[PDB]
Amino acid sequence: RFDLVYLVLDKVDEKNDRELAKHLTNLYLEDVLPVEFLTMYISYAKEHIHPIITEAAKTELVRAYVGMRKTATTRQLESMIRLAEAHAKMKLKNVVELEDVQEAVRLIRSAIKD
Amino acid sequence: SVLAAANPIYGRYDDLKSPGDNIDFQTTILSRFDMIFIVKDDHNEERDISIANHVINIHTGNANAMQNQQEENGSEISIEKMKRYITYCRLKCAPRLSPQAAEKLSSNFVTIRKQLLINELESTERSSIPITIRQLEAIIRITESLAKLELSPIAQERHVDEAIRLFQASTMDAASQDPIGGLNQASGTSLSEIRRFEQELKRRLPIGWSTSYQTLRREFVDTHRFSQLALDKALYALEKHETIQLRHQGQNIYRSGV
Amino acid sequence: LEGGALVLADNGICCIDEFDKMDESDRTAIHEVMEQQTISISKAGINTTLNARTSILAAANPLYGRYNPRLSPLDNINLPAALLSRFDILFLMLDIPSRDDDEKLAEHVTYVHMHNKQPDLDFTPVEPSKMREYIAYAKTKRPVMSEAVNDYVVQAYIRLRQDSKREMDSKFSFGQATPRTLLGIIRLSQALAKLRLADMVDIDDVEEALRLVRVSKESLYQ
Amino acid sequence: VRKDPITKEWTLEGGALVLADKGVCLIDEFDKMNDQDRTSIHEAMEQQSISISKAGIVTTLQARCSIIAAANPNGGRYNSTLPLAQNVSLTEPILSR
Amino acid sequence: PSIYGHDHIKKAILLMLMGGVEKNLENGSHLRGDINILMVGDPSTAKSQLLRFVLNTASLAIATTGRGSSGVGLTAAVTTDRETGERRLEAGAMVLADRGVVCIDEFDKMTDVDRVAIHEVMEQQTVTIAKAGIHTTLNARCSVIAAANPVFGQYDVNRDPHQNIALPDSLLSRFDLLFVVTDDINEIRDRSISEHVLRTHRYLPPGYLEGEPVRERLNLSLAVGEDPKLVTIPFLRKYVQYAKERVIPQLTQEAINVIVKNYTDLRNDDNTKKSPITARTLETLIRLATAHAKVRLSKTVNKVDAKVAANLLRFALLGED
DNA sequence: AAAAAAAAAAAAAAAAAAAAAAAAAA
DNA sequence: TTTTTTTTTTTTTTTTTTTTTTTTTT
Ligand SMILES: Nc1ncnc2c1ncn2[C@@H]1O[C@H](COP(=O)(O)OP(=O)(O)OP(=O)(O)O)[C@@H](O)[C@H]1O
Ligand SMILES: [Mg+2]
Repeated sequence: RFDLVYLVLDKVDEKNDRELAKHLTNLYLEDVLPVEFLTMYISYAKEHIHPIITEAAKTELVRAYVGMRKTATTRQLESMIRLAEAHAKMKLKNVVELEDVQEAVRLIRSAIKD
Repeated sequence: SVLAAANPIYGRYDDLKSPGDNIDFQTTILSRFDMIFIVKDDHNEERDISIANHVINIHTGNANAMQNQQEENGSEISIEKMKRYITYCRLKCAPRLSPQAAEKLSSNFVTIRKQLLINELESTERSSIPITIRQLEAIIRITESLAKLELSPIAQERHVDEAIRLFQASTMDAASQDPIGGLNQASGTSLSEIRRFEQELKRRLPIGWSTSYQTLRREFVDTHRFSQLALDKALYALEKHETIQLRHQGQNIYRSGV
Repeated sequence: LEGGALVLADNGICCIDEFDKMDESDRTAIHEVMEQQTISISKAGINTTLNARTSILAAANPLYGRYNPRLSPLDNINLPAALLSRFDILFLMLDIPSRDDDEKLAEHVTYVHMHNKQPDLDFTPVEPSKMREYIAYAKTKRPVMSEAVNDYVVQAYIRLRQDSKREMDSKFSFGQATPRTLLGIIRLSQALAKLRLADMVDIDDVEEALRLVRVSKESLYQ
Repeated sequence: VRKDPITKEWTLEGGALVLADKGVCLIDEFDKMNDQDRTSIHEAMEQQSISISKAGIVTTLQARCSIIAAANPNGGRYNSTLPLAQNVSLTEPILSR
Repeated sequence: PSIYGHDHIKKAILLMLMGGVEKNLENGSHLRGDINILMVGDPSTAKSQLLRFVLNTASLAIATTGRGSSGVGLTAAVTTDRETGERRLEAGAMVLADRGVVCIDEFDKMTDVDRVAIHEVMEQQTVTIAKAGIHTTLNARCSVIAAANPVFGQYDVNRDPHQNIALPDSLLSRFDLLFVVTDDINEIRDRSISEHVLRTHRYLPPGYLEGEPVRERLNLSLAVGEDPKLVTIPFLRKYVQYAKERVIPQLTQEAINVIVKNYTDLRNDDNTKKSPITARTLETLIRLATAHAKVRLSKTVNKVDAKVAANLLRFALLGED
């Protein structure tokens, strides 16, 4: 019943281990990030904005679900719709289009990859 | 004093299984009981008819019409009279043993404690009913209790014999369950040697005529077939009511049937 | 509002004896302190968070007696793996019978009983007030690090991880190394630098810290 | 056994077998029952009395009650090719009563 | 004198009666001078008839049973003083026996919540009370003799010792001498012990006739005036009192030499003992040597004391007798 | 001014016994 | 799987005493 499930993996890789240790030590070494803009943007998007769905989302969503059914339960499509409509709330809009559904399906299939 | 009653596991004693699998009381509690009675039903017809008549007389009213008479004449006393006798005896007398009573009790303790060793060595498992020093003190107490009845100031061999017999009836009988067969590690070779010896004995001795334990030992052991446990094999064959009979003070072994 | 012992010792040491028998209710607090060091308070309508920065010194008792040729250290004690991972250092002191050591131990113990004074030796007992004075003065000191020193730490950590990938064996070692091990390496180098040195930390300080950690790790067999 | 709210002394309170003195106690689904609860009626079924020794109270009550019980066989259904002892879980001490 | 055998346990009880010398050490510490004995054995082995004797012969003794005791009943209980009105503390079994002995029977049948408290008293010899605004430390310096039974009805030699005893290891480490006693069937032993028991059961108090019940009532005459060789019990009591109050022996080097060699020999051997050997065995040797030195009415610990202590502990741990 | 009557003042609490649930295992 | 194990949860106040100090009441 969880909408997204992520698996975090830790493999012994020389590149990854060195890169992690490098920035950890750099943080310990003493020498584009908004502070509170996120809270206000989140409140604005959550309290005023309500997107809708158009047939452009219909055409992509139905065929994407069918292609995923070429063991995807019906929960999967209602998960794609929620993610697409949440992406539509971002990059402030008032309606969904192809970009939002593409991002949603990419996210939910990268989740499947793990 | 403690008087206790209980049932075994599974309800009935189930003489087919081991005594250790039938009594759930540990050795710690069972050593504090002077007398233990294991009660079983034998399902005999004569006893069943006697008990049925006795019980029907109770229900039909014929009980009282008899009992008063005996309570009148010389054979029974009322509850109150027996209560007063008990309190008088307990508040008046406290007997003591005699030198010969101690000698007779020590030998009985040695005998009943030796027997347990042979039983435990044969069954290669510890006894569920234990025999300890408390079992000697119990027999001493029973002897003095028997002496107390007659208001006697000394306990003698007459009371010692009855106390010993009561102990044999109560606790030694429970300890000596004598399992016919448990199919355990003990007598493991006997699981086949019993049938082997039975066949060898029934082919040697036809349905008539007799033999002796002396010969059945010497000749059947010269071939090194002795097991030291053939004492009860003859009795087990006797239990079949056909294979073996013992006569003439146990010397003569008679073949009686198939 | 009554604070606990964990809260009571701020910038101090909490000595938890018989940690095996202590209940999961306290295990929750032990888990949370090592994570954030800020104790959340009871639900009696106050909603209070209290500072609890403290260091932990735990003494353990292995399950059912002594060390067991059971290979897993997790089998020796009840403590979860996650709880043990947060600990900076683990020390196993197993009692192995050796004919030489017993003689000196018995002599040392019996000298104290014959004469109440401890056995005189070339070793000099430093005066305890000097102990406290030096410890406090070291605590007040604030080290600092350099970019060159921490570069060798990366090589040390990658060597340790490349060992740990094959270090997974039947008996020795506890799981695999984690970035928390790298963090604890620097954390232990802090104290060894504060001990006598100041300003930038020496390179040999990291070697000393690594040696102490490695001896503690090798204590699993011993 | 309960503590009296007023007197504050341990006292005895009734039960199902005592509420049905000179009556009938009915026990549906008598085989789907704990053994410790089932064994409590052994004294009441035959001796028609209840004995309590708890918290300084040593008393004997009276329960002249009749029991009609209903049960299900093992497997939910009766095998007519088997004897009774292998169609039920109850032992002899409770079957005799 | 009414117990047949158990010579080594009777020696251990005597060494308990004359305790060791307590050493007060820096950091606010004290090395305990009490000897604690545990007896595990088979049913009907005269374990409970020695605790009763210790109750009578000792100067101070408190009796306890496992199942009929509680933690608040052993350490202390918060009560009220009716006459004046304050709230106060009432002593329990352990603290009432300060400089005395506590005899516990059915020790294994005690509940776990009950068994933790006795642990602390066995370790620190002090009780901590922090209830109802009464924050106090109470002194309890008592010697513990205990009797228990194995997990099964009887001791099993085919199973490891820890399986036979249900007690935890932490509790078991706090006893100086653990005696495992077993009843073995042998005809000569039975003939001797039965004779002894039958001789005991034929004793008549002076002034009583045969068959006369004992009148243990005194007829309300409470008092008349209101204020091989064996020794009589009051003389033994005087001896124990005099030894405890008049001699304080000190350890010597030549005894230490024997103690260290015994400890080193015992530690490094493959014999399977009924209890593990640890660094606290040396303290047990020292305490037993001090007690034996007190028995001799001497102010120094000699080699013979070390030999006797070594023999006693070898019998206890190994049974090599 | 001198009698008879009528309330305040409580406080206190741990320590043990019995019964029903919600987690552990031969 | 049915056995043992385990926490745990209200259980509490109904009573006291004679002074000492207040209001009514002839
Ligand atoms: N060696 C002995 N000498 C004399 N009497 C003995 C001896 N051993 C046992 N007894 C007798 O056995 C009886 C029971 O002994 P006791 O009560 O001391 O046993 P126990 O070890 O406490 O038993 P339990 O395990 O049942 O608690 C007493 O009458 C006691 O006199
Ligand atoms: Mg006893």
